[PDB]
Order: sequence, then C-alpha cells, then structure tokens
Amino acid sequence: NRREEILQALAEMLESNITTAKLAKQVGVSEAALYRHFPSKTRMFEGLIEFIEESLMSRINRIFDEEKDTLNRIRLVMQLLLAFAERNPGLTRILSGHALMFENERLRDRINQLFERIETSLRQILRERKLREGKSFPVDENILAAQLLGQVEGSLNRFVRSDFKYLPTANFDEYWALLSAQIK
Amino acid sequence: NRREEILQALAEMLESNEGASRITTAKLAKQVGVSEAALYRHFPSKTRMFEGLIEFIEESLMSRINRIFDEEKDTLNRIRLVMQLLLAFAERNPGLTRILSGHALMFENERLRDRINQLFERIETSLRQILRERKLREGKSFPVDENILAAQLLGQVEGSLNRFVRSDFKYLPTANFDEYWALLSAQIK
Repeated sequence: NRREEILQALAEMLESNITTAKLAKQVGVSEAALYRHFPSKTRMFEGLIEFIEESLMSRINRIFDEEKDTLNRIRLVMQLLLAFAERNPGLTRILSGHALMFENERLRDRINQLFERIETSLRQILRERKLREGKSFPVDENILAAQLLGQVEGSLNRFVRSDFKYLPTANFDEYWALLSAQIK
Repeated sequence: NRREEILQALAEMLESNEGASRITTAKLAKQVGVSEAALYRHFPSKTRMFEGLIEFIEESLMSRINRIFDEEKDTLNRIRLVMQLLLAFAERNPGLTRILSGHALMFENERLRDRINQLFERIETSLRQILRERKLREGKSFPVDENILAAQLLGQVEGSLNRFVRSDFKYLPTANFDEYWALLSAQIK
C-alpha cells in the first residue's frame, strides 16, 4: 500500500489551492524513500496517471459486472468520468493539459494511454451491442466512441477553462438524450 | 507593422517544434530580427502578445462563420460547415490550437484566460444563433433546447481539439469528418 499512500497524498495536495521534498514531508518519510518509488518528479506524476487509470478501470469493470444493458453501461461510464472530473478539479487540470507538467513528453504519452484505455472500453461496449444485440450504427463504432470521448474531454476542458465554474455534469441528461438516439 | 511581425513570428515559434518548451522574448526577438528591449516597446509583455494572437484567431473564425451564414441557408448545412471550419482551423494551426486547448502559461494569466473564454463564447453564440433560426426557417427546433445544443457542439469541437494537441498532433480532427457528420446529422436532424 506504500506507493499508493504517496500518490494519494500527491492527489490531495493537487486539490488544494508541488515538490518531491514537500510531498515527502507530507506523507512523513525521507526524500530517499520517496525517490525509491519515484526517482523523479516526472516519474511521480506519471505514477499518479497510472494510479488514476487503474482506479477508473476498476470502477468501469464493476459497472460492467453490475450493468447488463450496453446502453446504460455507456451512460454510466460517461457519468463516472464527468463526476470524477467534477470532484477532482486539480487532477482534471493536469489531465486536460492546463498544467506545466503536460509539457513533459512521457507524462503526455501517459495521459494519452489513459484516454485510449477509456476510449477502448467505450468501443468494447459498442461492439458488444453491435454483435450481441444486432444493433446497426450509422457509422463505424470507432467514430461513435471518439465522439463520446470527445464530449467528455470537451466538458473537462471547459470546466478548467472556466476556472471550474462550468460543471462537467451540467446538462448531461440533455447531451445523453441526443447521443444515445443513435446508439439505441 | 512591427505589431504584426511580432504576432506573426510568435505564431511560428509556437507552430515550430518549440511546442515543447516556452517561448522567450529573446528567442522571439531574434526570430523577428531585433532586440528584447525593442520588442517590449510594442507589447508591454509576452502575455499581451498572446492576447493579440487570440484576437487574430477570433477575427479569423468570426469572419469565416459570417460567410457561412451568408452562403448557406439550411440550418444543418450551416452547423456542418462551422464544425468543419473549427476543426480545419485547428489542423492548419497546431501551435495556436495548443493555446486554445489550454496551457499553464495561458490560463495562469487571468486576462489571457478570460480572453480565450470570450473567443469560445463568440463561437458558442454563433452556434446558438444558427440553431435558433431553425424554428422560423422550417417551423421546427431540436430534441434539446438550442442553448444546450450549442454548448454540446462546442464541447465536441473542444474535445477533438484537445485530443489533437494531446496526441502530439497525430490525431487529425478532420480525418473522418464525413463519417462524424453522418453521425451528428442523424442525432440533430
């Protein structure tokens, strides 16, 4: 549970209005112990992205187990992403690209992997609806999946851009009414 | 015109492989053929330079949207063209898109952040105006309120542009625009 405690404390600090040393003192350990898990600040943020991706996928998989309807499953995965963003504005800023760190390539590459994993999960759900339920979409599932992912990323971007005033979940019911019409 | 050369050179610096780091007045000075101190005589700060650039982008997009209103009268064809213009503009100006997609250097400065928000508000209002005329032109509206739909359309554009920047410009927004339109049409027809 060592590496997670550090990432948890990192997440907590990002949500407040960061330095390896400051985080070390925060979790209550030497800088050497911290550097053993994350040899550098970039590796630390890279680890935070992985920690976020793993937590989100664990929840997505739970939605897959409990929800059988492919339509509502897409809806829940979207609502989960928007709700998570909304509740973690500091994390959303680094994900949306409004953070300095986004300049670092391996960190950007890493964020891309997280969005691609989410997008893949959406495509998977669409493919199942297509093949198991016989649904015929007006376009390739990859295009529908990109639009769904685009709507989320655009909500997250506007949320940061507006200094966190325009909520990601605002009008989701209305957006979903239009998006779902061609998924149903 | 040493006001346009600076904004022009600035666009290039952001447009070059310098998307990596931050631009400096020094490097910008050399890229314009002058001194740092000489640059600060036209713009009190680098932030004012970015704001002049946002201004340019806004004038460019608003002008192109004005022409769409004049050249196309069908509501859906007008939406298609504005969505296409926004995505096409981003692909033609990768560096400029980085600003609009967000950047620490951009949103930390409250005047530049507000400015970028005005640009998006200008776009959103144009979309809202287009959607609103459908009721009087064809006697019908949309499955959701026009203000909500304008925000949804803008959101898809902002999501595509973010992905474009994030993937280091490997994902091209217009790549499958024709199929994206077939899907969007069916949803809002």
